[PDB]
Amino acid sequence: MSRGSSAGFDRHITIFSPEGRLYQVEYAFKAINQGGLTSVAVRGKDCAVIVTQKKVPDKLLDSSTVTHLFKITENIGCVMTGMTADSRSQVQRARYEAANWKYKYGYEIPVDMLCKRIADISQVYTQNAEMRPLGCCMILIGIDEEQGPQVYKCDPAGYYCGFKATAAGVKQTESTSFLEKKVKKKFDWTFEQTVETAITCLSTVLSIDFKPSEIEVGVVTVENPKFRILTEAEIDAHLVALAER
Amino acid sequence: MAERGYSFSLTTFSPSGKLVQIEYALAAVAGGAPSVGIKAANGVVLATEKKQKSILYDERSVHKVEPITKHIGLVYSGMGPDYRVLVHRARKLAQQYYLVYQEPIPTAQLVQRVASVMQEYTQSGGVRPFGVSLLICGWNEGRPYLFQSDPSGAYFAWKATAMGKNYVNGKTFLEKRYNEDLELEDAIHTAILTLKESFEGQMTEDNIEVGICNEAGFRRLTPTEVKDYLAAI
Amino acid sequence: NQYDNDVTVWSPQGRIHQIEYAMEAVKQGSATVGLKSKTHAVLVALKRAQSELAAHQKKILHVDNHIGISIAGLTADARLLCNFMRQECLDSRFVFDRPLPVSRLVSLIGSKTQIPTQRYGRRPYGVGLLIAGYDDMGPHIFQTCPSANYFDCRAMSIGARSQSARTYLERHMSEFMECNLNELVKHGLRALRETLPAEQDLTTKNVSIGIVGKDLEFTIYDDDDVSPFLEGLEERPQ
Amino acid sequence: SYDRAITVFSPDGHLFQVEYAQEAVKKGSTAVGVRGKDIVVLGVEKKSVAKLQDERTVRKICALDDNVCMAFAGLTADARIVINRARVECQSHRLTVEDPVTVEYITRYIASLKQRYTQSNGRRPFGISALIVGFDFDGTPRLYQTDPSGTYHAWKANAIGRGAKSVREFLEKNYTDEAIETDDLTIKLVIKALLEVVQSGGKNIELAVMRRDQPLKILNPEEIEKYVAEIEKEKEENEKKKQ
Amino acid sequence: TGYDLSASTFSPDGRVFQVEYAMKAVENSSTAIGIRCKDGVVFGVEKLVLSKLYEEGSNKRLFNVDRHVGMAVAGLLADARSLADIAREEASNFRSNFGYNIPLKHLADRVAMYVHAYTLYSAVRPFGCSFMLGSYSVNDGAQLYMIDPSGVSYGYWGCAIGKARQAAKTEIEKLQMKEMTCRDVVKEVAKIIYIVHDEVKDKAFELELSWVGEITNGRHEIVPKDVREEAEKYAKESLKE
Amino acid sequence: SEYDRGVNTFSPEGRLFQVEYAIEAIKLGSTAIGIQTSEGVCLAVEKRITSPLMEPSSIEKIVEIDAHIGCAMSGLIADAKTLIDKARVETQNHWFTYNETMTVESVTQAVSNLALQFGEEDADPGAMSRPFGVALLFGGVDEKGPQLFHMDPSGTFVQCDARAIGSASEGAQSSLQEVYHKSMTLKEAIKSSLIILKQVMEEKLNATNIELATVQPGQNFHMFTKEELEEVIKDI
Amino acid sequence: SIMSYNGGAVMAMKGKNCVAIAADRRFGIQAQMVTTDFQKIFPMGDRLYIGLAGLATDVQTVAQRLKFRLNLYELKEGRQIKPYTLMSMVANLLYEKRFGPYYTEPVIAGLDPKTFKPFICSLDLIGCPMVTDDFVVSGTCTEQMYGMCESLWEPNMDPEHLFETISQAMLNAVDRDAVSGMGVIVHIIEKDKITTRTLKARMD
Amino acid sequence: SRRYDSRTTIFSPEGRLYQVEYAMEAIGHAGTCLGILANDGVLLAAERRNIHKLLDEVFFSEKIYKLNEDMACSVAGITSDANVLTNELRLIAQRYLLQYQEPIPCEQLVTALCDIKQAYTQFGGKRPFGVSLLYIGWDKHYGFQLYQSDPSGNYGGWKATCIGNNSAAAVSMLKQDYKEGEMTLKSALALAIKVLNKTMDVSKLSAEKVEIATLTRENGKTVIRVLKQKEVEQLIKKHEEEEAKAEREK
Repeated sequence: MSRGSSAGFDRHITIFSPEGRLYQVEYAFKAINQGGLTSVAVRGKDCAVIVTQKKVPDKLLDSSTVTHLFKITENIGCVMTGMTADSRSQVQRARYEAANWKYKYGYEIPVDMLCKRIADISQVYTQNAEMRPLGCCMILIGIDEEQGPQVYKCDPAGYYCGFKATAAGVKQTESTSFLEKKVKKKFDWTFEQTVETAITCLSTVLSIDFKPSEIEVGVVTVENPKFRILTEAEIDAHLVALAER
Repeated sequence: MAERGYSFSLTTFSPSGKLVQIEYALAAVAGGAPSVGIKAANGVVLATEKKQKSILYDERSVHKVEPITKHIGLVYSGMGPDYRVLVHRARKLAQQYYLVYQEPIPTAQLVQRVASVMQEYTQSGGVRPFGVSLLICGWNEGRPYLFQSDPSGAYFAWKATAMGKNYVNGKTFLEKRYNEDLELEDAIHTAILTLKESFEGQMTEDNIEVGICNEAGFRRLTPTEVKDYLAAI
Repeated sequence: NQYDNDVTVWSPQGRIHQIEYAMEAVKQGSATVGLKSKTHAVLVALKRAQSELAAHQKKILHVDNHIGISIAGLTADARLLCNFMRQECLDSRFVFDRPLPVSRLVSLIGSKTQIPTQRYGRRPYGVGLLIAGYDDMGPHIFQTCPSANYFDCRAMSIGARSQSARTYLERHMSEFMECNLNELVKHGLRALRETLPAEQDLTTKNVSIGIVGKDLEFTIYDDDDVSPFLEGLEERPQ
Repeated sequence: SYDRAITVFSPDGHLFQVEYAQEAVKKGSTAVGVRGKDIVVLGVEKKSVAKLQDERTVRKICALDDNVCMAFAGLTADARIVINRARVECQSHRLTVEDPVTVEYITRYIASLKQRYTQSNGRRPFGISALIVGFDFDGTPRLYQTDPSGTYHAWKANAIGRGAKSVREFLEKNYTDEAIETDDLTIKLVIKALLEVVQSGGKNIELAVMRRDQPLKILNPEEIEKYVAEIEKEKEENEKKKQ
Repeated sequence: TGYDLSASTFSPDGRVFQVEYAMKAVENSSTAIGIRCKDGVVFGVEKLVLSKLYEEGSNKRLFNVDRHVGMAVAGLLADARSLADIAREEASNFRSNFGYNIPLKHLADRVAMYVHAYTLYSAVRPFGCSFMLGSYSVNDGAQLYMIDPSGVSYGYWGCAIGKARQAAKTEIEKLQMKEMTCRDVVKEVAKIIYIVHDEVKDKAFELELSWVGEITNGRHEIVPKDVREEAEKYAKESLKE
Repeated sequence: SEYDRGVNTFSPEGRLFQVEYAIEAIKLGSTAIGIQTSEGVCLAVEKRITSPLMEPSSIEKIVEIDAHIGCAMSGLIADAKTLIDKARVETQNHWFTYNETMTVESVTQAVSNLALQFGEEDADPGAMSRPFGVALLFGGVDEKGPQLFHMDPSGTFVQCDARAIGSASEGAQSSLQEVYHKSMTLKEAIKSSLIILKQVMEEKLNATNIELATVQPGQNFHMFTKEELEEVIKDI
Repeated sequence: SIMSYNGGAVMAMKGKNCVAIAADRRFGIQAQMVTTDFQKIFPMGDRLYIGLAGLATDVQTVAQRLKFRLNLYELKEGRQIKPYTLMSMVANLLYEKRFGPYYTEPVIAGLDPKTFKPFICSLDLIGCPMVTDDFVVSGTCTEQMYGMCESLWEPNMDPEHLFETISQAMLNAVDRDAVSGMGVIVHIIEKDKITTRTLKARMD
Repeated sequence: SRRYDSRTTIFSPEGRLYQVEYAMEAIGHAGTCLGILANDGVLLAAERRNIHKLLDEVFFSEKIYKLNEDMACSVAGITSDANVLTNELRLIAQRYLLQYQEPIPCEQLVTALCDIKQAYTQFGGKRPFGVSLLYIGWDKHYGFQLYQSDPSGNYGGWKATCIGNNSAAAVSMLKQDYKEGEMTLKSALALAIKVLNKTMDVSKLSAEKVEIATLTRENGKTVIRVLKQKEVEQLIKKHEEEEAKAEREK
């Protein structure tokens, strides 16, 4: 029951430690930060924005294939943080779950339902000892007819929740503090204000001035519920608007 | 890729005759958020604390108090995803009972089935026991019920009980304050006071979740009603 | 250490020790030599006897009319592999009414032997084969390993003390191609004799010869059919 | 779905699980079986007498069919499982062959079952040894003994369980063609063999008797005490012949 | 201690060491490179000749996954052959189901998911090989993808896998491949392979070259003998000064 | 200590640990001798009785696989029971399918194909968890004349002119090397086998301490009776 | 055709505070009588009864399986079953064999425990329940039973009038059926007692 | 996979099954269950280990479970394993009734549950059930019976036995005080009360800490009933009166 106590194989498989913890899940949480990237999601009154940093170390790498933004359905987009192959497997699972939900129930899956399904699968990974949990974090973005923009994040522990703003990656603590400060000083957030808030959060937690090719922005709005990825021209316009002021 | 699991039990007896995995699951439960259940004369109140680590969370998106049927409600202490799994299984079991008998499941039968599932996970191969204790309330045959199911698969019928952090102090407080013939509103007041006994910080209508069960059925209390009760306290 | 007991455990050096142990199992067997000319493929195997009153163990097996193999390593694994190859050849002749190409059979063997090296609780096949075949592409000599890797060889030797045989084959590979059947068999016999100590000599008891060619089905010469091939072999040059 | 190899070879060529099953047999109560000309006698020691226990429920001697009966030493529950399987096999053989089983056939079935449990994935060997007695169709008395490893042999007299070595030595020193001339002599020999390791003088002895074309008969404590008194009388006769 | 024995176990730092050990096994293999140009993809493999008794073309590390898709591998050759079989099955199933040739990105994603499926359990072992996929079509152009043992798949303009991939990457970076054609890219690949090979460490090697593009009409095939000899002569004369 | 490794792990020397341990287990069995002559095959095994209350006639270390094949076993006899049953079933299946008798080599091969069929993972329920602990001496007469075969849990099987298995297989084999010759008769083979058994056995050789069986061209498998054994042991 | 193999007739009637269940006693194969005391009404509780008409083997099988499930339910729940719950259980049991149907049409009569409200219902062979307020009939002579019951039934009958009505209906209905009869047994279920009577009937 | 296996169904070097012994230790840590067989009936007397002022009143009984119309059982050990085993016992009894249309004899039911226990102790790789059971019942063959089963799968018939906490002292008391063939249900109840009083030495005897159930035959029917609080209070009062009389007379 003491802090840091270990017994048997509690460090190697997902069984309880004397304190009642699961160390493998925490190790998967550290595997999330092993990727080295950071992503920020912010919810507006009529929009929702995900911004993640795009690192292409070498020119031999085709930049159009290094994407951490994925679309699950026409109206749902996601940003993945952590291990790349785990993130791609989870994206494929989410796409399958959404397609199956539409086939079986006759209407598009809500963002909360998809996050709940992914969290259930990751919980199953956390309870059975024969398989590794996924070292990836998923943030979902979409528009609900009744409630509006939705920001949902699920973790390897099986936990999921909705957010006004959230972050994931190496600098998620600093980004969450910055977003706490921004949200506490509550004021009307249009689409432009939400995009600038996310971009400036990423820039200030990374302490680097951004170029349009160094980040990746995806948005959903009430007017256009389809998930889309901003091109370099639109990101450049947003960056210029940020830099002038 | 291989879809086979481990076929040997991960919970085994110790030289002293104890299943230490169950005790560690109980420790995980005891490290969870406080939960209180009080059986009144005309109903049951389930109360718990839900304080997010940040204001960025959406308080209205995830519910710790969940309905199983129109007359049965749930609340937990411990690990949230395990609670979600058990809620799904409890709802499925209740729906199967209704499909078979065409009458709503009694609270005791649902408690027995959920405890059977928890025992299955405590004995089967390649899995760990659930890290949650459940507080199950219900109204059957014009009578209220309150049950607690632990990670080992054992269940108890309670007049009033507490789970999670400072649950011994909460139990002593309930012993001091609980009495029979209690009305539902007084039970809600006592549950909120029990939560306040260990609550750290300021308790608002969003920091706590309250669910009530009576003859009309089980329902979650809206934040406005919780605010009214807090102002009345 | 802790990395040498399971086939599914990588080592910090990027190696799997169980596969290397199975390769050692192959190296424990008696030496056999395979070599080919433009028209024939020949397997010569050095048979071993457990005792003076025991018959020498079979080393060359029939697979099909155009394919034969020589084994080195675990004999039960060799029999399992030979049965699998025989079934594959029979299926090929049943479905397409043509002999199965040797390279495709060797690919099937490699695919079959790779699976146990990646699953928990399985073990690598502890046998190495020299495959002699003839098809539309001509004669072929193939070597398989417990690592599930296979090689297309002009000549090859596997088993105990096969390095000297490999050196002799390296020396005479330039003339292996234009030799006739008798010359090729004598070259193989000399290579096999290179694996033997000085006090030991090739005789009709411990020599097995397998030959396949353009107009010749796969045939095994064991005891008295070996003497014509043994006749003419000069004394050991020392 | 459990497929672990439990019984495996040791570096010295030993199956440790089988040896431990034999050790578990060595801790069981002593069971004695002696073959006679017209009778077969099975005697089992009671480790303790509780005075509060229904003796009918803890009998170590049971009948597998109308002609075959067995005793055991070791784990009682494993013995119960083995006995049930042997009874089912006896009924199946009476069905398909239309003839009652022989002692050797059911002994072979039991031994094969034990050997199967010594060489199958995910299970441990049985921890019992059995003394199978009976009469064949021609009327020949039979006595067989199985062990956890799955090997069986025919015997004239044998003892399993704890203290089996000393009882077997006593049987070797005492089993003669003139010691089994009459049924009472065989019964007294079995009781004397059991008395070499047990206390209370016959009070801790469960004795059974099977005769040619007769059902298995269990001696009541009165008959056992009468036989023990007769054995004491013969001891006094040896005393008087000494002096 | 003991955190590096299973692919289903995380290390305290948050690492899966079995996958890293498989990648180490890949790093011990010879170098294979692939360069994407404006009209196709060219593969070049430094195939080490371990024994002079082996036939020419033995242990080939270039595969035809489909009519339009080529594969260059590095690492364990049996694992690479199994992955080539998996890719062939995926392409055949795609053609059977949807009635047309599989896009290279989709095939790379499927094979990468299959590879990633072996990095999660203790019952299996991660693949000890990494490989490149190249293809060309009129509608899609030239595409080049690489898959590592962890299951990560990226598109590349020029990729190198094996013992000497950093030096090979440095050599490739000096090439303006976005405007070059397969005819010049073949010679450049041959020159890079001859540059990065270690004569002192390795006795000898064969130069295995293949390409897919407009010059091959969208088919992956071994570079013809004439072009291969010209490229080898150019590489040897470039090594000399 | 015995569960550190699986049943199918190689040693650094290229040997499966369990197979080597079974080979070691063989050396604890009683000695068995088979001699093949042009007139037939003779098998002789030490019964190794432990107690006089035991009935030696219940020990069956020589069995009849078929009318023309006999088997002598050493090691763990309970393990040899299933192999013997498989051999008998194979011979009967071959007779059913082809209306002819099996050759001794084919029977030995069929039995040896079961030796390595053990393992934990990828195994049906009821599969073998370990190798067998028996060495089998197969002696029979087929169209190729009398033949003697030896099988061990490694799955290897060879033809033998004269071989010994069991605890005293080293000393007996050296004795077999001297006495045996190609022109040996069946009576000479039986006498030499009994002489070597008497030399290697702790107890004195008699009609109940040993088993002896012969297979000859034109005669079925024949196990010697007590009077025949008494006649043979009369003068050695 | 299969239902008429063995004959039989079961009837249930509702009183003011009581229920009545009646059945014929003949057991026969086609046109041959075997016994005259076949049991078709089975107690499912203190004040709960089920009557089964149809194949005699299916009658016995359904009664035994229902007793199995009811004993398990009462051991687990720790209470007596309600007649509506028993009807649902029988419907589930019959629908489990939807493609292999039992050839029985159960009739359930009883008083609700703790309320003693009369309950009657009938089900088809695959488990479709039909809860009525006056009477339910089942067997080979359903038309005659329907005529008799529709003519004679009255609301709020006392147990004596209910007994007379159900007895006359069953007697006159089985007097007009070839494969039904050989006696009639009537159970009257009250709150405080149960009366079982065998009627003086024709034996031809 | 092999590294994490506990090998719960393997022998020890001394021929012992460690998991079974540890489950028996778990039994020894449980609450006392007592069973006494009389001439006119058989009773169970369990100690209520689930005591708290905030606990609700039990539905039927905390530790005594009805198995069929003629049998009842009491459990000591892990509670949820006991629930599983009691459900299985009820299933077995109902299956026998379905097959034969007669109530199952008690020993057959005990044998079936013990076969399940032995199957768990022999193969499967699962931990054994940590429950010991006491069985009481009546059948047409042997009348009133009392059985006890172990987690190992071993069972046996008894005239008086105890399981759980301080079971050895209770066994000694029953050995000293039980009279074979002379016991009535009243004397059996008095003996049960005195044994529970002496064994539960740490806590003074009260009707809220013990549960008593009796099994009698009433005109061809088996009656399994649980004694009410007033009845147990009267039993305890009679025991205390007898103890005070003995103290005065000594």
